[PDB]
Amino acid sequence: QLLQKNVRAQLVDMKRLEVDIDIKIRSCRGSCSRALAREVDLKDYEDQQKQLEQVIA
Amino acid sequence: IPTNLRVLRSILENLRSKIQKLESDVSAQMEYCRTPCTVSCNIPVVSGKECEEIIRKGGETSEMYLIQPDSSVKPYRVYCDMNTENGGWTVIQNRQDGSVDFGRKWDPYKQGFGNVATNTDGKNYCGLPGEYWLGNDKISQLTRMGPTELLIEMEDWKGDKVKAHYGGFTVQNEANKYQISVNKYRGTAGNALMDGASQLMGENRTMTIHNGMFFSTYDRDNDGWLTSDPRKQCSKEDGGGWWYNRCHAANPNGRYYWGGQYTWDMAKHGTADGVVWMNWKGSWYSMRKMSMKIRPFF
Amino acid sequence: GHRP
Amino acid sequence: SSIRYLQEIYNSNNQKIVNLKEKVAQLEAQCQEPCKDTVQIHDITGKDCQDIANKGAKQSGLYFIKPLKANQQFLVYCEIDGSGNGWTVFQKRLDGSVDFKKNWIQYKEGFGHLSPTGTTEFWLGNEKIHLISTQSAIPYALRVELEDWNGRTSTADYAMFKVGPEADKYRLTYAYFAGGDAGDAFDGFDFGDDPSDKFFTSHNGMQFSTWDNDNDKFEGNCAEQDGSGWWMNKCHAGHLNGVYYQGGTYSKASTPNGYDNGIIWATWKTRWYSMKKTTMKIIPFNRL
Ligand SMILES: CC(=O)N[C@@H]1[C@@H](O)[C@H](O)[C@@H](CO)O[C@H]1O
Ligand SMILES: [Ca+2]
Ligand SMILES: [Ca+2]
Ligand SMILES: [Ca+2]
Ligand SMILES: [Ca+2]
Repeated sequence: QLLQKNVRAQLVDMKRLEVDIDIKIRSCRGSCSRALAREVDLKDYEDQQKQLEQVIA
Repeated sequence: IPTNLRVLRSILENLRSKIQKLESDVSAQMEYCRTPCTVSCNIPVVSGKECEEIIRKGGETSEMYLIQPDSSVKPYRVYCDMNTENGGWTVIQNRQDGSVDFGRKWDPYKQGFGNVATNTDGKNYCGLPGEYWLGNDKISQLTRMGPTELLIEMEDWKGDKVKAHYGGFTVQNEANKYQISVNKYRGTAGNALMDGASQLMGENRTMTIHNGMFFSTYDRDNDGWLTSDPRKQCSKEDGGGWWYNRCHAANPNGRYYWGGQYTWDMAKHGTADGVVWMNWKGSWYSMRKMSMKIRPFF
Repeated sequence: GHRP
Repeated sequence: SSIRYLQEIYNSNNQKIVNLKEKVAQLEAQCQEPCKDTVQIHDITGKDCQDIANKGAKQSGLYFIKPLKANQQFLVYCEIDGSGNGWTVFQKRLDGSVDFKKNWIQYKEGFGHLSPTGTTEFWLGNEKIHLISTQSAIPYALRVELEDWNGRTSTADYAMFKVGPEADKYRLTYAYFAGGDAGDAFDGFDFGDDPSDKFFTSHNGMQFSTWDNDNDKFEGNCAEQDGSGWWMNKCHAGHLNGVYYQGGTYSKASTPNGYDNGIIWATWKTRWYSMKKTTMKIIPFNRL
């Protein structure tokens, strides 16, 4: 029925946003009292990004 | 087809928990930003026109100093590197940890931004440099005082390093869009500023030379592209200010990607907008350390 | 001090 | 085979993203400014700290001054009291954080750090002291204040204080000792049996000496021996640019050369007792 597999488009938007937010939070270390210690899991994003294209073949 | 509502259900439920985490992260940092970070940079007695005069006056330690290039100019703070090569280096640009936003407009790049220096351990003076851009008015004034040389140094995430030394360096004033000129190259990083990207050839390499270029920020387009569409701009939103051509072989003022390696699908506008020196590492590697230092040429 |  | 779309999870995520991007933009505007520096310089300026006080400045702290004959303005610590006296402070010892074994150029130009709180060690620089104290027809005074390791303080005042030009090796001069319970170490001290020790340890009219520029009255090198820059004779009775010793007490065994090289003022404490704090500061004599 509904072949809206554009979750690969939302996955791309989240990857950019994760990175963009990582950069922006980091740029607060030179402005604010405390800097939030955090990471970005590009591995988790790409493992399930390897899928979708897998289940749609 | 039958096994399609399994992973496609878990992928979206993964993303919604990722939005909750990001939502929380951004919110927590916002609370930290209720109050600022602080320094107490007590001022060295020794002063001069810039960092070279200061080292000639016996200021031999790398730290923040007050300099007054001209009696018409208000005295201002700078980090002096007194240890690299022969010392006497006025730091005009420094990156080391991504603690400062370099995606800024014309006026911030005009005035200067970021942290000149911070306190080390329990010392009453600021001996460590912060991330900053000195400011185009100040950089122009310093380079135009007499013949000035430029040292650009960078370091990757494995601890390897290279340098680009330009024996001659000048930056014109605001009326002249802060136009850059460099010559007398030597070093290990590759002559990105004069020769363009080493991986490109012909027209495509030529359009990456920074020498002779005007300064542009994302709200003030002075790049090499003369087309009348907002889509063709070297500096886009949250992009660094730099001497862009069409567009770059190098951008010390780019976005700070952690770990060095990054890709088009991590970049806000899909471009190579990182702390880049193509002639060393390519367009998709972002330096761990990057800095720019000037000194009167002798 | 002094120097004798 | 099942037929359930749900998909509100997808559209609810897009809306959650658009709202998150709004929050991210708001955080960006909160991370534009640099760290706030507690150290600020005052706006009022003048020929010296007294001129600055006369113009209505009430707070001790950092100020630019420019004596008439100075080519450029320079930063100083001003001490301003409740009576409108503005002292220009040219030397401070407090904790041993700054090395005072410095050369001619360094003593000429100044070293150490200036703080609004007056909690840092420094030497202002001989050229500057000369400029401030030799302004045309303005008699100056020097106050030396000392603190021991038991919280007691004492002072010594010198009238018509002047530091000469580099051409006269920044010679220390004053007309007379103007009093104070620290006593007059600049008049030298009668340490022992030698009939000439007091004469050879006085400081009035002494040229300035560093290790690399010896202008003292000794066959050897007082400044090099005692690790300092000072108006050495042969060698000293007051020595405020000496080695910082924690606890005050030190001995010959403490030193490489065997001589008293601490922060001494022989008329107040034995030369083997080193001050906790010192201040050398100048003001127009008429303020006293
Ligand atoms: C012939 C050649 O070198 N191809 C380049 C191409 O790589 C580049 O993408 C394009 C846009 O600038 O310009 C062309 O000249
Ligand atoms: Ca920005
Ligand atoms: Ca353009
Ligand atoms: Ca005697
Ligand atoms: Ca001698």
